[PDB]
Amino acid sequence: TDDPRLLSLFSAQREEDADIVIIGFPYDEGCVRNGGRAGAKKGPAAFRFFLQRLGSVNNLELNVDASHLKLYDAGDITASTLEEAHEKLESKVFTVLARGAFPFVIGGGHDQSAPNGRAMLRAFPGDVGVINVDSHLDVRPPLSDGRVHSGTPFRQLLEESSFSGKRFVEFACQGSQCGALHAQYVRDHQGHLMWLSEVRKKGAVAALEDAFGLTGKNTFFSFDVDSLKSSDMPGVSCPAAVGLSAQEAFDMCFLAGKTPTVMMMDMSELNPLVEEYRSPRVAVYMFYHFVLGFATRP
Amino acid sequence: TDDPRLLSLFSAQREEDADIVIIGFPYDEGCVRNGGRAGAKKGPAAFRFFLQRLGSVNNLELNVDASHLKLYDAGDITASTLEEAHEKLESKVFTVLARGAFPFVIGGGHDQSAPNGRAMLRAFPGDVGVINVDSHLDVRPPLSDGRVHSGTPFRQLLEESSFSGKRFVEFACQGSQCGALHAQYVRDHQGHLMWLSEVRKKGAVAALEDAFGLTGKNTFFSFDVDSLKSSDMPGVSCPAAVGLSAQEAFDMCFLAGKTPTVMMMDMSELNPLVEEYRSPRVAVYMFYHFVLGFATRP
Amino acid sequence: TDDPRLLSLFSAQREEDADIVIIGFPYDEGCVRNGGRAGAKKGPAAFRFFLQRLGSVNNLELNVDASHLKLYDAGDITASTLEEAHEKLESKVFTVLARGAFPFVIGGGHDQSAPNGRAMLRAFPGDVGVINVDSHLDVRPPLSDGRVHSGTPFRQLLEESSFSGKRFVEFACQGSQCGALHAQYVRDHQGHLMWLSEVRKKGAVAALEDAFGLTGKNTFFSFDVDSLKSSDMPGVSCPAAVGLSAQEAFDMCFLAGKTPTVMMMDMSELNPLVEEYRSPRVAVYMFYHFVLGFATRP
Ligand SMILES: [Mn+2]
Ligand SMILES: [Mn+2]
Ligand SMILES: [Mn+2]
Ligand SMILES: [Mn+2]
Ligand SMILES: [Mn+2]
Ligand SMILES: [Mn+2]
Repeated sequence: TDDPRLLSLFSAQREEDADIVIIGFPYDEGCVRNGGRAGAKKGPAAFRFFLQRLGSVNNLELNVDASHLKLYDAGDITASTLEEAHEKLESKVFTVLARGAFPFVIGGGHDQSAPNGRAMLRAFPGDVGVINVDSHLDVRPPLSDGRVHSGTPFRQLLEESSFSGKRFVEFACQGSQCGALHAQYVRDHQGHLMWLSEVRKKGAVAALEDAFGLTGKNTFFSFDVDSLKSSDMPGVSCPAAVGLSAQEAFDMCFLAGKTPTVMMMDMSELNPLVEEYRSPRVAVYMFYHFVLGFATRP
Repeated sequence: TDDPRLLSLFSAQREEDADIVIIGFPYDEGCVRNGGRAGAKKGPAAFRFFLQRLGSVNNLELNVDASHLKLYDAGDITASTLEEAHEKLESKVFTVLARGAFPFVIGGGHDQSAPNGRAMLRAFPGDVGVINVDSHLDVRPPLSDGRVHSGTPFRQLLEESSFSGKRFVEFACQGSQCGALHAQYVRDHQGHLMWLSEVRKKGAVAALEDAFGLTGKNTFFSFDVDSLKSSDMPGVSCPAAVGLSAQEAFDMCFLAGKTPTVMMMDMSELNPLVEEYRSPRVAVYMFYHFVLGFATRP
Repeated sequence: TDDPRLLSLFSAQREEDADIVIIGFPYDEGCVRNGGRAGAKKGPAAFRFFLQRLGSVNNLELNVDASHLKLYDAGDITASTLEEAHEKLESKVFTVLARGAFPFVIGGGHDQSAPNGRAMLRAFPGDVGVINVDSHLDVRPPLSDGRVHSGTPFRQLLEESSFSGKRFVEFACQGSQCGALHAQYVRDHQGHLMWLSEVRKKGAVAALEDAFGLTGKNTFFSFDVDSLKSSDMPGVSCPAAVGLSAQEAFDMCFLAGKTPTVMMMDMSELNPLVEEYRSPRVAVYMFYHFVLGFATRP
């Protein structure tokens, strides 16, 4: 009515006409394999519910009007197996990238970041950066019989010959939850560990600016919502005791939105089975702040 | 026993003998009409439950003894319809005001602020100020067939010929939740928008002091508890992702209590159906801090 | 596997070989007597569940490796009555103390602090300090017929002829929840009240350093988890509206761990019946930070 919100930006009767394309990845098998609580497969549905409801397109507090932006919802990736789902996701994200549009993928388990990253490495050969905003490092080895999971995505991206580890940042990781062997693996690959305490000392936005300085061009902004403290964000498989505040997350997403080198974003681990109302709202508000930032891109 | 609390201040065998009169407004129809989650009609009952239990009358941390104050509970406004409830509420609040006592009204939906404001405009003709502490602006148009709701109260107060909009402050409003047309309406009426980010930058108490400077004499302190972050205050119809902390709310209520130009207060949107224990406790602690501040008035 | 955590430190096939001994006190009768919500008797079980799961032994964010430490779980104190449970607890804690090891007692209600303190007063005659980290003072009188409870433990320790009250600190107590008569009793005994607002002004670690300066040698670090804000720590009998953050608690426990004069610790009021997942995790992370600090002791 007299209060236009995100829903209103879905004007693009055709996908190729949209600045931003939302893709859903409703799988949590990766999570279960990594010993996590099931439920993240309901993330895309919960995200969509509040997507229809939240976020003033013209925000007079930040003074950003996102009216001119065109969003499109490409629906969910559908497949018979997780492994087939990954392939279709990678293929889909690539095509959006290839024609210069911005894919935003709502999961679902963090395993989605492997295919998403692969789509990046193909769209921008030898020139990709990646930041993982996560309380965890997610460079865990695969299952004994080779199966991937919510904890392996950045092991398989660091194993990519075309990817420079100097351009990988683990952001807001927590020492109480990250093993020395996994930190060692990241650092040995020249990756950067920006611990939660360091982010908090610098300020989250300032720290993220530093991170983006390291990631450089063609950055994949990968956000695991279990990097947020569970007081603000309880609805995840691995709820954090300490972590980023909702405001820090909003501010970070806004920065990512305005940063022209950020070429795609995913958001993983939203788990409506754990908490179904407050948390999906935070997730949608995070995307909302990204949208506002993106609205300021030249 | 050896630990006197708020309950003990209810010594006034007669209402006219009390410094502060609590009035309950157990209605949430306004909320439902504004598309909100039902439940706020249980606010007064939940507030009363903890009112019997909380708040040391002599607080050695703040060094304020509220022993001398007399409180009285006038019970709930009872009526057959919301619209009749409003009239009785306005009439009741006026009489408390007219004899120089302080009415505190616990709701219930924020629609109560319309009658409460009217009672103010009558008690202090042409000389009223009003602050709305709210994540939302609440200047929404009425329903298509004229019905009021939890989102219209300040549209109907700004429409009052005796009220100066230069003396209206929307405090801790959130740009992600406030439409440009509603901000426009407030500003066009010379009202003041103090966004959450501005309150946080200044500090909540300092910002509230600034607000009171603008509201001036005969201020109505209207508090929508959905201005608090839902980590602290989950039990409301529209839970906030970001917002005021419990401590900021306590500090603000204490300031309002000590500020002699603050002539009445209401508290709206408490919803025990959403969360029944933590949230009513916060509401009672907010009133408690107001009481302590009031105890320091000359 | 390739990620060793607290569980791995339980190598000591014999108790006397451990640096730190965990003792469980699964009783909440003290709580119920003090008018509290039952459930804290499940604390030790919930604490143990996450003890098996959390806390990287080598923490690269703090740069502390706790690999060298040996922990042992002595199980629960078992008895037919609360009063017999207290005696066995005191006896057990004393023996651990007497041979120079560190007892950590997970409750259970805060009444455990009476026997724990007595074990201290015996192990270090006339030379004990005590800090109570608690939103409440816990110097309440016994029941009319003499029965103790979760609110009396520090009344019975201040009544100890061998204990100097100048070396007792009530840390992070809240004026809204502490009666003037109880504050009076503490101060009259030369005890120190460090209100939450003062702790927050100074910073929690700095304030705790000050407290330890007052407690001196042979300090008993007694932590009531209801000193934490219920946004972070909801699973307690008396949830706090405001209070210490999880991070402040972690930081405080780390300091206690590294402070050589801290000779034992207890943790009380964890109530899985109120909230069963987030809160026990916080409790285990608190112990985890203590362990890390202890790992740095000369
Ligand atoms: Mn994670
Ligand atoms: Mn992850
Ligand atoms: Mn509101
Ligand atoms: Mn409102
Ligand atoms: Mn306590
Ligand atoms: Mn206690």
